Amino acid sequence: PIRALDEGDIALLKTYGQSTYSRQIKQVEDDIQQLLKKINELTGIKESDTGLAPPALWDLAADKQTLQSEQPLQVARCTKIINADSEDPKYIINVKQFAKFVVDLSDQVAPTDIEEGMRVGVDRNKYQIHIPLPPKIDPTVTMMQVEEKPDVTYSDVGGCKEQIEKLREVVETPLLHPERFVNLGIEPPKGVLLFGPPGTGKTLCARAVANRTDACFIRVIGSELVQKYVGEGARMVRELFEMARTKKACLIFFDEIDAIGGARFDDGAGGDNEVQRTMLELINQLDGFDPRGNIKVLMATNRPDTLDPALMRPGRLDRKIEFSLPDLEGRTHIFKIHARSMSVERDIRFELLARLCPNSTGAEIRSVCTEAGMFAIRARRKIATEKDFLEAVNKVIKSYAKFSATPRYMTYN
Amino acid sequence: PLVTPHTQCRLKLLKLERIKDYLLMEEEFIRNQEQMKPLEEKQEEERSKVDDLRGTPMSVGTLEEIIDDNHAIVSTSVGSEHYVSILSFVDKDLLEPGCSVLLNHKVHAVIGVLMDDTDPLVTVMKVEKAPQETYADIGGLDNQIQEIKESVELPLTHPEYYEEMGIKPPKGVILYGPPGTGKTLLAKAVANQTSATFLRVVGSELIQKYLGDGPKLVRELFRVAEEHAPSIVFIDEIDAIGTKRYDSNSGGEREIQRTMLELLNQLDGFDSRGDVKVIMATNRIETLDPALIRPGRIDRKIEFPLPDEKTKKRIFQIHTSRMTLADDVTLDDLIMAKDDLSGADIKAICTEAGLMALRERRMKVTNEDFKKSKENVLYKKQEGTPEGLYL
Amino acid sequence: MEEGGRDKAPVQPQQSPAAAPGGTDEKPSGKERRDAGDKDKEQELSEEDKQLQDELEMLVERLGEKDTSLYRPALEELRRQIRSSTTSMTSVPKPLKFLRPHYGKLKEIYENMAPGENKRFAADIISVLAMTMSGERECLKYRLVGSQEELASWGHEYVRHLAGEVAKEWQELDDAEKVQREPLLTLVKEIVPYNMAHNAEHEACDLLMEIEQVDMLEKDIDENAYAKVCLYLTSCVNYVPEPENSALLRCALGVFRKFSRFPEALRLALMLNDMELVEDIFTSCKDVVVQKQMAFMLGRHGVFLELSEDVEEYEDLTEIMSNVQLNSNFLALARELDIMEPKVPDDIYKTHLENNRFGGSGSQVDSARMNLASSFVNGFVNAAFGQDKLLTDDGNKWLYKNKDHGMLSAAASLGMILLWDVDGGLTQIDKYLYSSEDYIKSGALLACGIVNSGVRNECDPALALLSDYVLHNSNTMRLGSIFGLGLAYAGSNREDVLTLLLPVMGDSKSSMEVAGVTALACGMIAVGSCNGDVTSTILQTIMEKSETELKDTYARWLPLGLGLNHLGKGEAIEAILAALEVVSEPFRSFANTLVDVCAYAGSGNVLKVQQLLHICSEHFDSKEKEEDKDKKEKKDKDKKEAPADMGAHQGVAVLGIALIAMGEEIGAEMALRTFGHLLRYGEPTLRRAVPLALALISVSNPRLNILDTLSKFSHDADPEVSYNSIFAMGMVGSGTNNARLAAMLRQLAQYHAKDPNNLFMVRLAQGLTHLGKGTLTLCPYHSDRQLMSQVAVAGLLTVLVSFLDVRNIILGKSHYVLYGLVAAMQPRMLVTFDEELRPLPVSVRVGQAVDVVGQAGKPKTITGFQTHTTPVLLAHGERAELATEEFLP
Amino acid sequence: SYDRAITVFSPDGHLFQVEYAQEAVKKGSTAVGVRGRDIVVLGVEKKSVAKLQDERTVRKICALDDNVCMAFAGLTADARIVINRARVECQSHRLTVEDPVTVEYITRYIASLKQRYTQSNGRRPFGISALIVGFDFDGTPRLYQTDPSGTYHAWKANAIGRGAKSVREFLEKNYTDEAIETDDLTIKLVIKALLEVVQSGGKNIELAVMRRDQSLKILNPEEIEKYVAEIEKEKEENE
Amino acid sequence: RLEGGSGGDSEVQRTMLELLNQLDGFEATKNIKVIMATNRIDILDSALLR
Ligand SMILES: Nc1ncnc2c1ncn2[C@@H]1O[C@H](COP(=O)(O)OP(=O)(O)OP(=O)(O)O)[C@@H](O)[C@H]1O
Ligand SMILES: Nc1ncnc2c1ncn2[C@@H]1O[C@H](COP(=O)(O)OP(=O)(O)OP(=O)(O)O)[C@@H](O)[C@H]1O
Ligand SMILES: [Mg+2]
Ligand SMILES: [Mg+2]
Repeated sequence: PIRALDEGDIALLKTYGQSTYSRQIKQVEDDIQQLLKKINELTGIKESDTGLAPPALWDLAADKQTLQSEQPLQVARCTKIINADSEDPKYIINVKQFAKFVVDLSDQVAPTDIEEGMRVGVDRNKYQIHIPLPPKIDPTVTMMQVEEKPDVTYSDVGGCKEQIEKLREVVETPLLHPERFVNLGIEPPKGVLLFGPPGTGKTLCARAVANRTDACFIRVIGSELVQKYVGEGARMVRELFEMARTKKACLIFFDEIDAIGGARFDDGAGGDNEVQRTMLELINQLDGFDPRGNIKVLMATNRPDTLDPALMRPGRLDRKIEFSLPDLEGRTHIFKIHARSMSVERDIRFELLARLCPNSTGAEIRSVCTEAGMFAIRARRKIATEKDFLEAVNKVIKSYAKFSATPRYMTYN
Repeated sequence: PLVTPHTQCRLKLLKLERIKDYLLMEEEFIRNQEQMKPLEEKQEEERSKVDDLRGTPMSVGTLEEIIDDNHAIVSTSVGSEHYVSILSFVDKDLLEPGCSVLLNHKVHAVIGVLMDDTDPLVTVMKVEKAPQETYADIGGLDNQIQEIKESVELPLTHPEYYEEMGIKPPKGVILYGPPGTGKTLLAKAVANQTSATFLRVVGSELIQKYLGDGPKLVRELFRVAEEHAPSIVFIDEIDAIGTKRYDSNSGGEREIQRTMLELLNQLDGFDSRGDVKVIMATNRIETLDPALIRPGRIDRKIEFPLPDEKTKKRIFQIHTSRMTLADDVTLDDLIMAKDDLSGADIKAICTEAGLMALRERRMKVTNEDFKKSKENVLYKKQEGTPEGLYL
Repeated sequence: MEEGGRDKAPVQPQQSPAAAPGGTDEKPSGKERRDAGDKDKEQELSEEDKQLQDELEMLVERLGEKDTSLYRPALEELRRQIRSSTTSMTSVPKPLKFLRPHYGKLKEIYENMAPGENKRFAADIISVLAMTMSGERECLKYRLVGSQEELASWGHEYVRHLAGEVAKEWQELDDAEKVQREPLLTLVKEIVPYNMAHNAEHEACDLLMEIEQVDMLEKDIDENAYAKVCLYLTSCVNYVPEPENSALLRCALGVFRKFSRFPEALRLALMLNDMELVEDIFTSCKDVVVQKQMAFMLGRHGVFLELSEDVEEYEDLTEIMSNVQLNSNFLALARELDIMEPKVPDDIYKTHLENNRFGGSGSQVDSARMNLASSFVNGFVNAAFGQDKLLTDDGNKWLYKNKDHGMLSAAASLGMILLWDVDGGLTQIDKYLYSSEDYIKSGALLACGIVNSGVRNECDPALALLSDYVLHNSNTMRLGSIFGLGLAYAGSNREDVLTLLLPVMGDSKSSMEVAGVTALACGMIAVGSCNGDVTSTILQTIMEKSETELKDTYARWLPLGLGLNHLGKGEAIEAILAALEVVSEPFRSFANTLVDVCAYAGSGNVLKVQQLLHICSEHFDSKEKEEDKDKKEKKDKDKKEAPADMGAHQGVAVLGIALIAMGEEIGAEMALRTFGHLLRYGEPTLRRAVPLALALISVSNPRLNILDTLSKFSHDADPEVSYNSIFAMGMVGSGTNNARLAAMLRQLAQYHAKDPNNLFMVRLAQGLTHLGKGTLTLCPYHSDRQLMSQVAVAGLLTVLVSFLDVRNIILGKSHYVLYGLVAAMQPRMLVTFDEELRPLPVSVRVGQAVDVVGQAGKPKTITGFQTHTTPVLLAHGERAELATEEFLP
Repeated sequence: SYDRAITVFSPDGHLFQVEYAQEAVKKGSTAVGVRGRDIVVLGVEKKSVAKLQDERTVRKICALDDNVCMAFAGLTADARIVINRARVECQSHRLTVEDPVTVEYITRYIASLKQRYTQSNGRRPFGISALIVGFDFDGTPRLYQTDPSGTYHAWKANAIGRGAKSVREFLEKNYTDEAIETDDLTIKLVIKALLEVVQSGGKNIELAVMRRDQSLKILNPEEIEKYVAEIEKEKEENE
Repeated sequence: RLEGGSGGDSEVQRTMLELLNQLDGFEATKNIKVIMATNRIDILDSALLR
């Protein structure tokens, strides 16, 4: 028995209570939002100006020479040559996208420098060779040659006095003393994997050897190997393992090789097929016929269990350096690294702080050092006290690691 | 954003008419600006022939290599590569293999160079409007309001405190808790009161099917944020972007899992980061990948619990701002008697009780509206847990 | 849809008013008693505001509208009681009987005869019966009557007392936020005769309440933040007697009727200055009423408190004049050496230390004009007692080395070193005075006016600098002597030394820069009377500027003192005075826009802001009146800095888009001095929008135009993190952005933000919003620079010591008799509360908590607790008196 | 991960199934207790009668012997076994040794019986916590407490149940070093402590005191209403 | 929303989170109303039932 609407009762509502300023305030807000629009299309000042030089230098070119470089200039294409025959051109030339022609040389060429597999400038009408080219270099390995120093010294990787000692043996020592390996009769390993918990210092050891290398170092973006086209990712592998053979002793660092292939299965007849072709091409240019010589490979992962046993074989990855948690002497050295460059009280002790971080990483220790200064900005201070750090330990660890054991603690004292 | 009477007062009639005065004058001044221009030279003969020198159907090409004798090599979309010249007024200082250029059809010649080259999927995620009200809109969360301000607003407004201790501000923030608590509001209030730009990402937004289209959009996402302002990126519902990184039997599962593994790389992997902040939000937190929860990536974990009997008063106060409230009501009737319900519950109670007044032909809202509304909203959550074992 | 069966009221009040023409004639009882039975029942079905849907009020008029059209007029023999039953019953549904042209006919039922005491059946109902309908009468019906015919018929006569009892009824029923509906009623009714409405509403408010005054009291001044010229003229003097007659809060007189000094009458606030000298109550409110009267909004009050009570009640005058000034010197002496101040920091120059390794080596900069900026490592940091013996040796060598204009500049820096001083400021100058040079003494004795600036006591009204002036047969002895004394006596409006320095204008010794700053020196003194100054300036203007068509030394200095002598009144007689006085050629009609808008410091007069655009908008103007469109834009910069941020967002929206976007010489040369005039607080909207046009130097122009916009980009005080911008632009500014021209400038911008730790209040807003000038002292500089060639020779008089009206800094001191209290103050981001629930929480930023001399900051209304009552003026002002009372257990 | 057994350890040395038994204690009604000069007192909250049952079978306060009391939390089933077992031991102690039983001896029996009940697999531990209050051992007032791990422990003022953290923080700022003599003052301390109930209905408090010489004295809802009146009398000094 | 592993389904949730967000994301929509109709009230998720 509840119904309360009828068109006459609609006219009750919108006249009761501020009949003076109801529409008087509303349409002012309405047409100003219309006026927000009508300013915008009246401006219209987008101005995507690009391509043009400063207009004080090209004046000589675009007087007649630009008109002189329309009709006499050529729109010739570049191609590749298969071979040649004797006494004549008989040149067999492909495009790999267009067809394959058999054409003649032109007048402006020397018939000696028409060697096979050479990029050559080809006419559009009669398709004659005009200009030979320098060979093609791969465009994306140039993008990932680092050419840049990240600034991390070995004095910042504290807590790892022995993991650096294993890593010093493989990378640095044959590149500076290639004598004692031969003068005793051994060979250095050529592949090192890094595995362990996250935030432990995997990237730091890779970032610090890019500082002190004195050699070719190549970061490799992992998901550039995965492409849209079939077989394209496998071709990217090849160009990487050719130019490494040209120069001597270049370093290649992969990172998170969990992504580029971890297991080879087929039960539902399909899946990560194209990823396997790129991943198996990586294997055959790692071991197989034509061993690589002086190419050192570094890999790092967080989930080492799910990797292919084809990569777990030594000869491809030879040293298994793992990272663990620093016991106590490691952590007391880590606090002195991450808190030396901050305004603290000059009398505090750090060994009491290293107690209260039992199962912690180097990332978690630095988060305590940053958070303790944030409490100093909650108050109005410019130096850190002891209780600033003690509240920071409870904020980082104890706010997430335990909630039942701290209040109801009376089983342990 | 100063409409502060918040009621039908003549001040808001006076204030908005002032805004009408300045925008009409801004219209009429620029209307006079395109009117009284007797300057015509067009381009003093230089760019006018240049605009006729270039072709009218301007096309788009791609550099492969640079042969610097004013005769370079390019590549089309199909891969047809042409020994084209450089037809001037282009400085050879901002053209790199990968930078897209502008070409002709009759001679295919390089006329200009295409700039900014953004794929139109990331420009959709660029917010231009401040949607809602400021921090005074939400009903009291001030312990955790001061947390997010320490990492977003305060380092950008006043970074003089941090150099005195050499401490970089935190980067990543997780918003987690039960649903209906205020996660989406806290991002919108930051996007209202800010100075840098803003980017929103709705969950499964960076997921495609072309096996490399997934991780490629993530690179362009952080590229745009880095090239522009020292700004922040808000990626919401990251429970569909991470679960513990297990290996299994499905092939479409991996292009899911691989895109979500290189977001890890762009965030706190190699090189550096720039001034890019990331704010992430879920309902459940334990089903996430532990590689993302570690510090270095995310330095703040913020709980949003269900409210109390004190700040809940502020929820009822704000959502009953501009409604005709009868003097019979007591706000503490429904608060103290029942002690379970979210902030989004309270907005539904205020709207339902307003519908009950029109349901029985009223403008003012009494206690009997809230008696029926507090029933009707809450009957969507089940009866109970266990019987009286405990005592 | 459950209609029918209970439709009693859509039947019997459908039939009995339909039987009312069937029972008006031949039924004398049924005409009356069924009308009374209709009247009370329709009255009863409306009084509860819990059934807006009335079972009669939108059920009867479906025939009752055509009925009332044939019942009220067509009866024609209306009795004395049946009109009180018809019009009481049928004037109720007429806002909803009629549509939107009800506005001409709220009277064809009601004003046949208003029956008695219409609130008798409309008392407990808020607005549904007739109070919304009463506002509908005063909106349209009274305004068409009171457009030209206020003194008129029943539409005014009874309507006065009708609006009187209705305005009592808003604060009668519930006393809700409909208190503010009474100014909504009082101002719509007789907009221009608001006082004729308000005079009855003043006396009604005097007997209304003494607790429900204050939110309506701030409602008036919020409506008085902007109005028409006449409305701001009217409702501000209506604002005055409400804390004078109803309540006696009354410590809001002095500054908040400096609100009403210049608009209504200068003598009226002097009669309120007489009303200050009436209510001499105790001392504590009296003390802080007169604390502001010296160096917070004006001086010149030292002549009216030497009457018959010269013991302690009138011996506060000299205490106000110079002793609390010296107690403010004891702030910078005692308290500010305690917080963060040794005598010489001298190391913002040393903060340029890491640059020497940035890119190899250093020690390449040897420009001699950098040594001008080398004086400001000593100059700007030593304000507020940065006294230096032998730390001025960088000055002492460079004074006696080269750079004659820098000999004047380093001598002028000594007045900034000893600022606000009278005790030994001249003794510091005298040892550095006797070098017998033109440039050394003209900078030092101009700096002597800077030392005793704001003192206005007996130091040298004609003693030192008048004797310096009569030495003239030559250079800046002729110039630099008149400037310092008018700078020192800028707060005064004394006539005598104005007439001593009027023959400077009347000499006709044709040193052009001397006569230009003569207008600036006399302009700083007076803002009101002495029309003979306007006569004296235009005589030499017509003698000199008519026989030339040349440089702005004529134009930037001579009409400016005219505008300073007529600053701050929107009467538009001063435009009729000045513009019809210099009716002349257009290069002398450059001065048309000066005295027009210098009288237009701050208000809402948007009709002026459109004639500030539409006359000289663009025209493309091939190099003829380009100075005038810059100066027309110069006057757009003010009338924008006082509307308390309402037009400041609109100012940065327009001037960011319109000029620097689609402009030419107006935008890309001059239109950044808005941001160097709008605020000096700093916020990253405009602080980052200027390097959008500065990192892009756009070097094709004479780039010191854009590098002038570099200079007063750092015209924001209150030191910040903005060092990131200036030092990084100084790194690209050493080699590029040539150090021959602006190596002084970038470090002038670098060293000005950290002027001193404190004393950054140069922004013309005291208490909450009142001016207190700085305008007469600042505005010469932004008029001085918008060109060039004064970066080398002439503007060095200006660029060092132009603006010198810095009025202390914070609101920490207590002054409770012995000055020992420190209290507990609680600093916050400023108020937003306009009209909300009861005790409106004043602010929102509870985190900061200090006790004593803590900073001011941009939006800070700092409050206090611990039951000290702080009952002084309840509007702050940095010399609170702070009594003690705790009667609440 | 690994719990599902009371004999296995965590990789960081924990017994989660023992720790989960303390989580079942937090579902119980709160009960507080203080000791004083002569009169010990303990009170319970959250009666919540349901209109159709007899309330003499829902009792949470029992006596083991003539001069020792008991208040508990947790679940009602496991408390009945511990109460019925402890009545036997505090009676069989008197038979073997002719003294009365001290308040310290009966708490070691309850803790040790809960100790060996945790060690062997296939024995679900007791999810209760108890308060033992007795001024029995030669005129000396004492109160102890238990724990589901089996650790007997002595406090001077105690709170358990759903909301013990607020009450234990309340009593630290309230239990004066000034000893609460004039024992109605000490009873008014408990009623002020129990005033911070989960709803504080006023008529849901069952305080039981002991004057160390008589038997248990269960208070009536008329004497306890008088003590609730004087708590509002002292609250009138706020204005 | 079930667990991970080779159980539940991710892609059902991947679609569901978009329904969870196009009506309640950063941008609130207007003049668009949804009607949902099904049985089995207790087994649909407690994030769109809010
Ligand atoms: N042994 C250590 N000494 C000092 N600092 C450390 C150490 N380990 C980690 N850190 C700090 O933790 C931060 C994060 O470490 P990092 O990201 O390199 O760990 P990771 O193992 O590479 O992480 P992931 O396994 O996810 O790649 C570093 O910036 C570093 O400052
Ligand atoms: N503390 C609060 N104060 C005021 N309003 C609130 C508060 N919390 C929630 N709301 C209301 O809840 C709505 C916002 O929802 P919320 O931000 O909680 O979504 P969410 O947390 O993202 O939910 P989900 O996790 O289910 O997506 C707003 O309409 C707002 O009115
Ligand atoms: Mg890493
Ligand atoms: Mg959400």
